[PDB]
Amino acid sequence: AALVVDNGSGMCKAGFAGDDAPRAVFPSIVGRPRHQGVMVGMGQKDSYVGDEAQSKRGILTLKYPIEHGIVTNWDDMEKIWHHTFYNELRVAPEEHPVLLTEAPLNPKANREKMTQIMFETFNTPAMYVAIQAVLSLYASGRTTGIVMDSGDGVTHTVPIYEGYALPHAILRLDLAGRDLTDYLMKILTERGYSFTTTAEREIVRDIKEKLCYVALDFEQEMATAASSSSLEKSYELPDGQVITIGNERFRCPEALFQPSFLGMESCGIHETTFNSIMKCDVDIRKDLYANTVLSGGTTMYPGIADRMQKEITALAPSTMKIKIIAPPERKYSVWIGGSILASLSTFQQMWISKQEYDESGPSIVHRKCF
Amino acid sequence: EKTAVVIDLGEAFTKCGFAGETGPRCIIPSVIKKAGMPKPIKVVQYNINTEELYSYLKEFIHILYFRHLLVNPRDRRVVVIESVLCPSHFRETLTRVLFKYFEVPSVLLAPSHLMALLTLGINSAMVLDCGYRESLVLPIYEGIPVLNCWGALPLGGKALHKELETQLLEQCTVDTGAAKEQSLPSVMGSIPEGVLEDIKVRTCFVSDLTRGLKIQAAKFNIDGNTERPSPPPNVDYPLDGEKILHVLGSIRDSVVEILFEQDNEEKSVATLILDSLMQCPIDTRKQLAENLVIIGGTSMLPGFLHRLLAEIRYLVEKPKYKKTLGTKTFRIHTPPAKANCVAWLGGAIFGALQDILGSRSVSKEYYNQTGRIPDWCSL
Amino acid sequence: KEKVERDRKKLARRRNYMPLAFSQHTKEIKIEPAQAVDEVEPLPEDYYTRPVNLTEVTTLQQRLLQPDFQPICASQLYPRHKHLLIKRSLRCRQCEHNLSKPEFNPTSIKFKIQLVAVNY
Amino acid sequence: IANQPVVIDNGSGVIKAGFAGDQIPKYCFPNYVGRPKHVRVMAGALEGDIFIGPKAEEHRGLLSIRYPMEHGIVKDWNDMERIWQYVYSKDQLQTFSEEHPVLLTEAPLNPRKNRERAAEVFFETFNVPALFISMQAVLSLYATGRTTGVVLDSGDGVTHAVPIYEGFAMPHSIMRIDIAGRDVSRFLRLYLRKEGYDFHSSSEFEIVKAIKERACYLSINPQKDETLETEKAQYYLPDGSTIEIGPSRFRAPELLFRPDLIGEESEGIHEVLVFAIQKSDMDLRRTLFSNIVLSGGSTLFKGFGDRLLSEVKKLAPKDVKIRISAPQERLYSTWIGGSILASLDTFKKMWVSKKEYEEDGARSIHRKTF
Ligand SMILES: Nc1ncnc2c1ncn2[C@@H]1O[C@H](COP(=O)(O)OP(=O)(O)OP(=O)(O)O)[C@@H](O)[C@H]1O
Ligand SMILES: Nc1ncnc2c1ncn2[C@@H]1O[C@H](COP(=O)(O)OP(=O)(O)O)[C@@H](O)[C@H]1O
Ligand SMILES: Nc1ncnc2c1ncn2[C@@H]1O[C@H](COP(=O)(O)OP(=O)(O)O)[C@@H](O)[C@H]1O
Ligand SMILES: [Zn+2]
Repeated sequence: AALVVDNGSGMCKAGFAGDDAPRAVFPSIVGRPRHQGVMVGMGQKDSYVGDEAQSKRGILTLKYPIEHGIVTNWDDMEKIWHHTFYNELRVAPEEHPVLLTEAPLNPKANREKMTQIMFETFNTPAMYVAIQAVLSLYASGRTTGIVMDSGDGVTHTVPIYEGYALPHAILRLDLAGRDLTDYLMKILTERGYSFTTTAEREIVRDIKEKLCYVALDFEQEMATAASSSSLEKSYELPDGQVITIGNERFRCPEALFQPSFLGMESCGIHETTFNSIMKCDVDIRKDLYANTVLSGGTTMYPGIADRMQKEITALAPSTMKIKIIAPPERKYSVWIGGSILASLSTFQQMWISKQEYDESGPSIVHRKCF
Repeated sequence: EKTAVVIDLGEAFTKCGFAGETGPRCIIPSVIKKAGMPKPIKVVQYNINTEELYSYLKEFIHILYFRHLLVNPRDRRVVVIESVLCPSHFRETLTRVLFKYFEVPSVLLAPSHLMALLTLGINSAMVLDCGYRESLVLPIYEGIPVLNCWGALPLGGKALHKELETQLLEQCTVDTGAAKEQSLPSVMGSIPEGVLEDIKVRTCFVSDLTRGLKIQAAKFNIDGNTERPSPPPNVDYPLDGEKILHVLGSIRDSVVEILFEQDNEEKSVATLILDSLMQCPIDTRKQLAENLVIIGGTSMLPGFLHRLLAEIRYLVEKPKYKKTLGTKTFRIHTPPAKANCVAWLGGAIFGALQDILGSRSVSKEYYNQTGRIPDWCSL
Repeated sequence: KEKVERDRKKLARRRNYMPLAFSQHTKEIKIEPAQAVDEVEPLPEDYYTRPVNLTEVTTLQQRLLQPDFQPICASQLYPRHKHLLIKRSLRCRQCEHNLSKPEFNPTSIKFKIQLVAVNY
Repeated sequence: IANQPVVIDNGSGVIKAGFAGDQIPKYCFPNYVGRPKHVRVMAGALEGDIFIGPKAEEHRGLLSIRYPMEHGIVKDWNDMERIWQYVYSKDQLQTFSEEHPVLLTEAPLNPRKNRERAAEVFFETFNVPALFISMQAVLSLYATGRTTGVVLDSGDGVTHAVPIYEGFAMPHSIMRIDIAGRDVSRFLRLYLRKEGYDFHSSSEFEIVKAIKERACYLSINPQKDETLETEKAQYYLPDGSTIEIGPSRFRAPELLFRPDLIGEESEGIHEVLVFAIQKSDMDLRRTLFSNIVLSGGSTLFKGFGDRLLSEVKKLAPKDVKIRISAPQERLYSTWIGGSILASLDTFKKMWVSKKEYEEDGARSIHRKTF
């Protein structure tokens, strides 16, 4: 009996260890109302969380507590974890030990303060923080190979060979789902359809998930988009109003492969995956090309795998065979790994206890992280 | 605790009674009969000196708490229903009268629109309030009034009473009873507001959209030769006993049209819902449209709810509202109490909640200390 | 529920323990919301081409005296019970008592404590 | 054609026209179409069904005002064509549009359909030699005569902050919010109804804009002025009647700096300025704080510069020099910039010729913009 709780910037995936898929999946947001001095009606919650805030988007100002895999407002994150254990999962945190997930190369204060809350506020019996990328490999039953776990908050590239990780080869890029969502708003505003508010940004994320797809040749796709209106698809908003996004459909996910569009002055998700493999030892490169995994929900774009293969193959040597690993459950790839890890009898020892936390302090986490 | 009293001070009529009741106990014209004055002065009057307003409200609240209701003012709480954007000095005076003179325990300044929503039970709904002075609309979404997307036009009782008086004076046909069997025009220079109100209620009705649209173009006479529908029969109304005013059939179904007339600006009682709904947040559109509420005594007029809902669906197809509010299903809520006493019923339902009332409501001990009533303006 | 939430919040502020978890934290009544009609009943075609008798329809004054279901027609309008009147007793700000009336004010012109400016 | 170019500012509130030779705009009239309020069937009424600028101001109470441009976007194009036709009337300028070339001043990050249709009208309806669409912010710097500078241009329709350093505008650091002068006029009408003075009519909305422009001061501390008893300064209406504004005077334009009060999800005028600087690169932040320029009419509020300086200082880093350099001609700054730009021989290269638009296509206007 143990709890796996993925603390993703976009969506918080929580559930019991051993189960196939996560029990409760809700958007990680806190909804505070745009209140005036006028008195409010009955059935009023001071701050709404998750699926409740997703229902009452109209009035509530949606504030994401985790920004680029860094917890900015801890009071907000506490209210999400309270919604996770007590309401969503229907379980006491004192009974079950809780596994959390942190992105690699995050600030040290993040892991420090995270565990402090779990030990003091919720009074958990044991707490282990893990790298999202390390878990994602277990999903595919692969010990060897690199992963390109692109989330809503961040995208990170962690090469692991024969159950041994290369820490110095790890590269983090701040370009992620939320930056693409923010980019899609700007180009939709250029077409005509203006989306400004926090509630409207959530509707633009629903537009992104459904329509947007990765093009094989961007320049070739822009030529077809100009000539014919075949790529132009219609989407119905919450309001009866319908919109035809056009070429901006495949223009949004292009930003992943060339950040110049967003204006970050950084390497693309294809180029960073190559650079990470080159930073590793020369011998093991072979297996990393052969076992390139794509994880998170930012790798569920239709035809990212085809475009990824093409771009890596061009950069990589001709003799090498480049196979991209795209399992059907990419969105729940971080959690399903956690469920496999927590269930294993070997992992029982690796848990950090309250007694261990009390004596040493919150600094113990940095030793027993990975 | 005791059952808290509910008062709702309006320009035409004031609703009064006790909390946890099916309807208001007393509903009476908001006036006071002062010695010397032949016509009684109106108790609520905006933009006058505070001392003169204080005396009128002191006189009125006294009549409500003794002649109409029979209960000690100091003993039990108050739930003062007043519309949003009610003038600052008036609301400040009304509270100061209740707290200083009467020494009430605590007053709760509820907005009429949010109270009207409670009576149905639905958490989110659009609320139109066709009153005496101004016909105001205010979207309420899950307990939060959206002041950003407010709307008001002077197309209520006062604007309708004035329109009736004007039309009657043009086609004036009275039988004084002094060789006045023949049509006699404007024997009286002005008609008293009490008579005009009684004519409006009994004689005048709201026409169908199809017939109304013809009436608009008919009186305009826009390059057409007698293109009006057949009016109802002329009704004879007694004035001050002997004088019998013959009301023309045209006046009955034309007087109302000033509310639903476009008048180039595209500003009717119908348009005000769609003008507000288009300005609302994109997520809230479909929930508010589906849950419409029509309070106010002006909407009691026979066949108003059918004309409004029809005029809405016609103005939807108009190119301005066709993009945003094109494929929307507008459905009206039927509140439990009558259209006049929806506002009051909410305050009574709220007044029955003794636990929440005491907390939200402003205590006298706080007012005596501070002297600052909380409002939707800055503190 | 709001009272319990407001009480729990207030005693936590009064305690000033910074929401310290000593113990474990955390039947329903559901009203159905009123159904919205697609089309409200139109004005009956009788109102067009029918003489209106002012005797049959009721005036505002007599309409509003029966507020619970104020009826347009006279045949619907039922007679309401007679309104009870009040026996006033005066009490001052500085002074306590001043004047009052007996327990049998019905058919009596006697004051329990007679006090008036003309009588001093 | 060598004949003098005609600068025209597309201001939502007030459009400012004139020749490039003039130091100031000779002809500047309100941007609204005036039609008779009562639907005119009869003779002896207002004839034409069109009253623009000074003709409208004379017979204002009789007519019904309808603004053709909302939030820096053209809603009704038929109306805008009549407005631009009145620019080439006997009343203002008194010239052929076919002879003189044109310069437009569209707000930043507007819809591309707005720019395309604006060009189509000015090339097809009027037979213009050449047209050039420019950004309002870039012009404001030419007027003042400095290359580096952030431009907080608070117009009637839109308020936007564009950071430009050494003649280089960062397009990602641009910030645009819809809460502008027109919204302040709308919110003042609400507070005036809360004082007990209704301005229901579209004509009566114009005198609320006059009341705002005459008497509305921004308090340095809003909470202290609320507790203090107001003088209740009397304003005189066109009819002759007096209105005591009182506390509505100062708590109306506050909604610029704090738009959450009414319930509008926006950043605020102090916030968009700071955010625009913070979004830009770290090296430039100090110089961009050291060079801020106020533009448009919604900066002329009494004690705007005093409040903004205070509100920027607390958000901005400590011990940083903040100079908010307002010109004396803030309202007419945007046009003067265009007048200088138009006069230069470089402008001859920048604009798009009529024959160029016929051959090249639609993109011609967009690609030459920058
Ligand atoms: N099918 C999809 N196609 C395209 N984009 C998607 C799709 N599903 C989700 N997204 C986008 O990618 C994000 C994926 O978030 P996800 O559910 O993987 O959680 P997360 O917060 O990224 O967690 P983690 O960092 O642990 O992977 C969403 O926020 C959304 O913006
Ligand atoms: N039962 C009724 N039937 C028809 N018209 C009514 C009825 N009751 C009121 N009215 C009219 O509608 C108006 C309603 O005003 P009301 O809502 O009572 O005032 P306020 O808006 O000041 O609160 C009255 O002035 C009257 O002219
Ligand atoms: N002296 C003033 N004081 C206060 N507000 C003013 C003043 N002059 C103009 N305004 C406001 O600014 C608006 C003018 O905006 P403007 O500068 O013309 O915008 P744009 O830059 O888009 O042309 C007016 O409509 C009014 O709301
Ligand atoms: Zn005494």
